[PDB]
Amino acid sequence: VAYSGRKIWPQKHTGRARHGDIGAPIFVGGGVVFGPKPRDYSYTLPKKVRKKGLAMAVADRAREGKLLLVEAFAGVNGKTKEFLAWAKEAGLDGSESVLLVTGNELVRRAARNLPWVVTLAPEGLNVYDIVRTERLVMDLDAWEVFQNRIG
Amino acid sequence: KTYVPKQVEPRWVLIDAEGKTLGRLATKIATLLRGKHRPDWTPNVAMGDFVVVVNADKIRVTGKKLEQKIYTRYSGYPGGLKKIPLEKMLATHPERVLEHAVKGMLPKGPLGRRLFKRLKVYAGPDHPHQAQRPEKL
Amino acid sequence: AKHPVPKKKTSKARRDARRSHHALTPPILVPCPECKAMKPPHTVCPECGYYA
Amino acid sequence: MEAKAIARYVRISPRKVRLVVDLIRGKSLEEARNILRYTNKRGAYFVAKVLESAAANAVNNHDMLEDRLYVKAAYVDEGPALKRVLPRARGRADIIKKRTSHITVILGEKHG
Amino acid sequence: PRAKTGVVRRRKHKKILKLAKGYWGLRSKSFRKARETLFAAGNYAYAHRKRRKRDFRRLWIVRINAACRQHGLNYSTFIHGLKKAGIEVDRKNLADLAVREPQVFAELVERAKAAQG
RNA sequence: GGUGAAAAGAACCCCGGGAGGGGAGUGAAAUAGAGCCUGAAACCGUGGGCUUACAAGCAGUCACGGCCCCGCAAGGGGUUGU
RNA sequence: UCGGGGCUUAAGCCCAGCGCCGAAGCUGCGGGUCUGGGGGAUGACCCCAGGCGGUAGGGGAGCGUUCCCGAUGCCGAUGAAGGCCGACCCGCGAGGGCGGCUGGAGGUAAGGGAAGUGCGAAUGCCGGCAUGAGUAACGAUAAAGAGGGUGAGAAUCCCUCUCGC
RNA sequence: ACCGGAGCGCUGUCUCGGCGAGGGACCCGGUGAAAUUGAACUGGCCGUGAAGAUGCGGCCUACCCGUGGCAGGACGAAAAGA
RNA sequence: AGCGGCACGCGAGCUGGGUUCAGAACGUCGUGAGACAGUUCGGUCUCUAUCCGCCACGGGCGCAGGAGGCUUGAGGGGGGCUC
Ligand SMILES: [Mg+2]
Ligand SMILES: [Mg+2]
Ligand SMILES: [Mg+2]
Ligand SMILES: [Mg+2]
Ligand SMILES: [Mg+2]
Ligand SMILES: [Mg+2]
Ligand SMILES: [Mg+2]
Ligand SMILES: [Mg+2]
Ligand SMILES: [Mg+2]
Ligand SMILES: [Mg+2]
Ligand SMILES: [Mg+2]
Ligand SMILES: [Mg+2]
Ligand SMILES: [Mg+2]
Ligand SMILES: [Mg+2]
Ligand SMILES: [Mg+2]
Ligand SMILES: [Mg+2]
Ligand SMILES: [Mg+2]
Ligand SMILES: [Mg+2]
Ligand SMILES: [Mg+2]
Ligand SMILES: [Mg+2]
Ligand SMILES: [Mg+2]
Ligand SMILES: [Mg+2]
Ligand SMILES: [Mg+2]
Ligand SMILES: [Mg+2]
Ligand SMILES: [Mg+2]
Ligand SMILES: [Mg+2]
Ligand SMILES: [Mg+2]
Ligand SMILES: [Mg+2]
Ligand SMILES: [Mg+2]
Ligand SMILES: [Mg+2]
Ligand SMILES: [Mg+2]
Ligand SMILES: [Mg+2]
Ligand SMILES: [Mg+2]
Ligand SMILES: [Mg+2]
Ligand SMILES: [Mg+2]
Ligand SMILES: [Mg+2]
Ligand SMILES: [Mg+2]
Ligand SMILES: [Mg+2]
Ligand SMILES: [Mg+2]
Ligand SMILES: [Mg+2]
Ligand SMILES: [Mg+2]
Ligand SMILES: [Mg+2]
Ligand SMILES: [Mg+2]
Ligand SMILES: [Mg+2]
Ligand SMILES: [Mg+2]
Ligand SMILES: [Mg+2]
Ligand SMILES: [Mg+2]
Ligand SMILES: [Mg+2]
Ligand SMILES: [Mg+2]
Ligand SMILES: [Mg+2]
Ligand SMILES: [Mg+2]
Ligand SMILES: [Mg+2]
Ligand SMILES: [Mg+2]
Ligand SMILES: [Mg+2]
Ligand SMILES: [Mg+2]
Ligand SMILES: [Mg+2]
Ligand SMILES: [Mg+2]
Ligand SMILES: [Mg+2]
Ligand SMILES: [Mg+2]
Ligand SMILES: [Mg+2]
Ligand SMILES: [Mg+2]
Ligand SMILES: [Mg+2]
Ligand SMILES: [Mg+2]
Ligand SMILES: [Mg+2]
Ligand SMILES: [Mg+2]
Ligand SMILES: [Mg+2]
Ligand SMILES: [Mg+2]
Ligand SMILES: [Mg+2]
Ligand SMILES: [Mg+2]
Ligand SMILES: [Mg+2]
Ligand SMILES: [Mg+2]
Ligand SMILES: [Mg+2]
Ligand SMILES: [Mg+2]
Ligand SMILES: [Mg+2]
Ligand SMILES: [Mg+2]
Ligand SMILES: [Mg+2]
Ligand SMILES: [Mg+2]
Ligand SMILES: [Mg+2]
Ligand SMILES: [Mg+2]
Ligand SMILES: [Mg+2]
Ligand SMILES: [Mg+2]
Ligand SMILES: [Mg+2]
Ligand SMILES: [Mg+2]
Ligand SMILES: [Mg+2]
Ligand SMILES: [Mg+2]
Ligand SMILES: [Mg+2]
Ligand SMILES: [Mg+2]
Ligand SMILES: [Mg+2]
Ligand SMILES: [Mg+2]
Ligand SMILES: [Mg+2]
Ligand SMILES: [Mg+2]
Ligand SMILES: [Mg+2]
Ligand SMILES: [Mg+2]
Ligand SMILES: [Mg+2]
Ligand SMILES: [Mg+2]
Ligand SMILES: [Mg+2]
Ligand SMILES: [Mg+2]
Ligand SMILES: [Mg+2]
Ligand SMILES: [Mg+2]
Ligand SMILES: [Mg+2]
Ligand SMILES: [Mg+2]
Ligand SMILES: [Mg+2]
Ligand SMILES: [Mg+2]
Ligand SMILES: [Mg+2]
Ligand SMILES: [Mg+2]
Ligand SMILES: [Mg+2]
Ligand SMILES: [Mg+2]
Ligand SMILES: [Mg+2]
Ligand SMILES: [Mg+2]
Ligand SMILES: [Mg+2]
Repeated sequence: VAYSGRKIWPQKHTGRARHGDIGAPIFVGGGVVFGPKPRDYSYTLPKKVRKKGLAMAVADRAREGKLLLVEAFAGVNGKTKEFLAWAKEAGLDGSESVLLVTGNELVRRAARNLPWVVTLAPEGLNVYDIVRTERLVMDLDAWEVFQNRIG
Repeated sequence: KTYVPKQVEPRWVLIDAEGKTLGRLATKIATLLRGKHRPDWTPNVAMGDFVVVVNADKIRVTGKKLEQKIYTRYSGYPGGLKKIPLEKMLATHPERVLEHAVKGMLPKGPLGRRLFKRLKVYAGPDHPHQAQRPEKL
Repeated sequence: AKHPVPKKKTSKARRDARRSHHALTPPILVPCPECKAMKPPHTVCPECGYYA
Repeated sequence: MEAKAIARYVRISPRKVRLVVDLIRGKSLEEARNILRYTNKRGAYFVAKVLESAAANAVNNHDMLEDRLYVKAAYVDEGPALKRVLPRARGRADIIKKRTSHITVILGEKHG
Repeated sequence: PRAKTGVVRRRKHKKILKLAKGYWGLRSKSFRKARETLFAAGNYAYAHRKRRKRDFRRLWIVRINAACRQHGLNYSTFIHGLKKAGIEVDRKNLADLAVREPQVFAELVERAKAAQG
């Protein structure tokens, strides 16, 4: 805090209380006590758990029935309306949130802006995002790489 | 839920005095100033009978109390302590000696003081023959 | 300050009580015989005057 | 009915103007005009001045008759105080509050 | 994330000043004077709830013994009588009978008299 | 640090030396009227209810009684005499 | 002054006896909590018995405050947060609901996460307002008085005369 | 203008105090502080209690509120005992 | 020409000669700085009373018709000496 160090007043026969400098947290404006400083919040979760979780998430959404593999992305050509058309055919009426995983950059560009869609690269597959969404749907090139990380 | 009396009615009473032992008599008088004998006893209202004593100038008392027993009396001033013996009380104001007892036997509060007012002591008798007067013993 | 000083804040009760005799009283007045208005007795007042 | 008037921020301690106000609460308008006229207090002047204004409003804004209006109620409230320093012996300094007042008078028709 | 005092303290104070309404002077306006007063208030009541039992344990006894002696006998005997006869009734309070319903008291008197002797 | 969506910042009349008010007027709102959102507490005041000038106190609690107020009622709220 | 009054074949002392009063102790009636045993295939819940003063201190279970996920969500102008009131409802409690008034644009469930998280005291820090109190004081005991004038207003400003330093 | 003893002169220093003057104090009008302050509905005696009580016990006394004065108490204020 | 109590009564009543700060000196002790129930001269004592108490003086109400004047003395207080 930006104040001086001078002892505000003599502390003897002054009659006032007893003090050092304005900086002392008893003074308003003074320094904060055990207030927060910047810190690192990350920690190294054991890899074998990073795997199990990923698998278990994909599994949970499969035992549930919601998982769906595909390849027939005729709705290529990055244009929301196209993917929107392909969606209906595939029964993705936009009734439920979807985690669309695919290597395809264009299909990504297409589905991106839909509020009920969560586009995502295959390497990016992760527990949180799966669980967030109500349904997993991914291209087979992706289900090869997920099957690769663990399977 | 317990009973609570209404506006009663002052039963008066007439007590003798001659031959009665000062304190002994004083007890009975007090218990009459409060209810305590009236089964509708109510400690916060005052409804004990009115009492009227007569010939108080004749009260008995044991021992040598007439010379032994002395009444003190403090005035605010220094040395203001007066020592009046029983002999002199009766010799002068005699109804006084009966009061200094019963009053000393009544409760202390504001009600207690009201009760004292319900007491009428004379050396006579020849008390004011108002109305009720059922002599007792 | 030096030596004596109040031992306790005065209560708003005791304070107002002290002030029980502070109230004012209306001026004593009488209708002046000449004019219609009011004057303090035994005194002359403007918008009027006196006899000799 | 009733007609009020209020003089706010009058440089004068409320404790002191209040005495004059208490002096005419509920009295006739003619009675007050006289009372305040011969009351010996700085406060009277102010309380009178607000009293007069309360009348004009009554008449020139609310029809009510001068010949028969009185002080239904009145009171003074304390407004913000001007604080000033004051040098004192041995260098100490005191603040002194030059207080202030909001004076209010409310009038009403005599009877009906 | 800083959590300033916000409303919390005011509400807790306000909540006690309610409790302390009607108390003399500062005891009902100042939070601190209030809390202090309420402290004792709670204890005074709790102790007086135990008291109220005795406040009547007595009142009745007097009232009983009162009418009781009209019939020539005293409370301490009256109870010896009733308790002797096994008349566990007349839980002292119900010996308000001495007041209203006098005859029944007079009855209980004879019963207790006959029991004792 | 904060009027308001917008100055539409109150023409004009009235009391006043002025300040400040009262009407009229603007505004959804003026108790948003200009250090003007919200407006708590201490503190000061006006009115109303219960209460107090024979009374002994950490100011309360317990009981009963009176008055005032709520509800057709049993009931509840305020106050406080012993 | 034996706590007081007052007490004398006692209301004193000694010996004997029957009563009654008297605590938050014990009983009766209802309830809570924990612990143990039992029925419950059952969680829930029911029954029986027992324990439950407490400072330093150990242990357990909760309440509220700020923020994050739940939020491209949901409540909100038919009124958010906050404020004022309540004799009502739920909770053992910290609390949570509900109704009225105010307020006028935000708020954040269920379930989880993270902390600048709860104040009555530190001759604590900042601000506000009290008490003393209409009290002490108005700062050299060189000294004032009247007429006239200006002014909404004049002991206090202007002029004249008188007096003083 | 050092510190001690004595004497003469002179005196309100004293026996022993009285009167008088002025500036305050006091009353009215204007302005208007301070230290202090747990909250107060703040009596006496004799006890008692941490051993010096308005606050406990017993007893006595005491209508409610102020103004001018005195300084015995509030282990009065001031300064975390030098 | 009494002895004691009242914080060896009484400094928010006074004094401040004595004790009990800093200056200085004597005797004395200490190498010393200093030290002394040893001595000597000097040395700032704080305008405003809130409550209890006390001396006085008023305001309010009460004293179960209202008013003028005159009074009784419960209960206190003062005085109390001696050649
Ligand atoms: Mg700096
Ligand atoms: Mg330094
Ligand atoms: Mg620094
Ligand atoms: Mg120091
Ligand atoms: Mg800072
Ligand atoms: Mg999207
Ligand atoms: Mg003897
Ligand atoms: Mg009482
Ligand atoms: Mg009492
Ligand atoms: Mg905090
Ligand atoms: Mg502007
Ligand atoms: Mg206007
Ligand atoms: Mg001018
Ligand atoms: Mg204007
Ligand atoms: Mg208007
Ligand atoms: Mg409009
Ligand atoms: Mg509205
Ligand atoms: Mg309007
Ligand atoms: Mg408002
Ligand atoms: Mg507004
Ligand atoms: Mg302003
Ligand atoms: Mg403001
Ligand atoms: Mg706004
Ligand atoms: Mg307020
Ligand atoms: Mg009032
Ligand atoms: Mg009345
Ligand atoms: Mg009383
Ligand atoms: Mg007492
Ligand atoms: Mg009414
Ligand atoms: Mg009803
Ligand atoms: Mg009461
Ligand atoms: Mg005895
Ligand atoms: Mg015998
Ligand atoms: Mg079990
Ligand atoms: Mg099980
Ligand atoms: Mg136990
Ligand atoms: Mg325990
Ligand atoms: Mg431990
Ligand atoms: Mg928990
Ligand atoms: Mg949802
Ligand atoms: Mg909506
Ligand atoms: Mg709208
Ligand atoms: Mg609705
Ligand atoms: Mg609304
Ligand atoms: Mg918030
Ligand atoms: Mg229910
Ligand atoms: Mg509403
Ligand atoms: Mg609200
Ligand atoms: Mg949450
Ligand atoms: Mg301080
Ligand atoms: Mg202090
Ligand atoms: Mg202190
Ligand atoms: Mg402190
Ligand atoms: Mg400040
Ligand atoms: Mg401060
Ligand atoms: Mg003065
Ligand atoms: Mg001065
Ligand atoms: Mg003066
Ligand atoms: Mg000057
Ligand atoms: Mg002139
Ligand atoms: Mg001219
Ligand atoms: Mg004019
Ligand atoms: Mg002139
Ligand atoms: Mg001029
Ligand atoms: Mg010299
Ligand atoms: Mg000489
Ligand atoms: Mg001469
Ligand atoms: Mg002398
Ligand atoms: Mg003089
Ligand atoms: Mg002066
Ligand atoms: Mg002067
Ligand atoms: Mg003055
Ligand atoms: Mg007194
Ligand atoms: Mg003795
Ligand atoms: Mg004790
Ligand atoms: Mg004790
Ligand atoms: Mg004391
Ligand atoms: Mg006790
Ligand atoms: Mg006592
Ligand atoms: Mg007395
Ligand atoms: Mg005065
Ligand atoms: Mg004085
Ligand atoms: Mg004193
Ligand atoms: Mg003095
Ligand atoms: Mg002293
Ligand atoms: Mg120390
Ligand atoms: Mg001699
Ligand atoms: Mg001796
Ligand atoms: Mg002596
Ligand atoms: Mg001493
Ligand atoms: Mg001694
Ligand atoms: Mg001494
Ligand atoms: Mg001194
Ligand atoms: Mg001395
Ligand atoms: Mg002193
Ligand atoms: Mg000297
Ligand atoms: Mg001397
Ligand atoms: Mg000397
Ligand atoms: Mg010395
Ligand atoms: Mg020293
Ligand atoms: Mg020296
Ligand atoms: Mg010596
Ligand atoms: Mg010397
Ligand atoms: Mg001086
Ligand atoms: Mg005191
Ligand atoms: Mg005293
Ligand atoms: Mg006499
Ligand atoms: Mg005499
Ligand atoms: Mg004498
Ligand atoms: Mg004498």
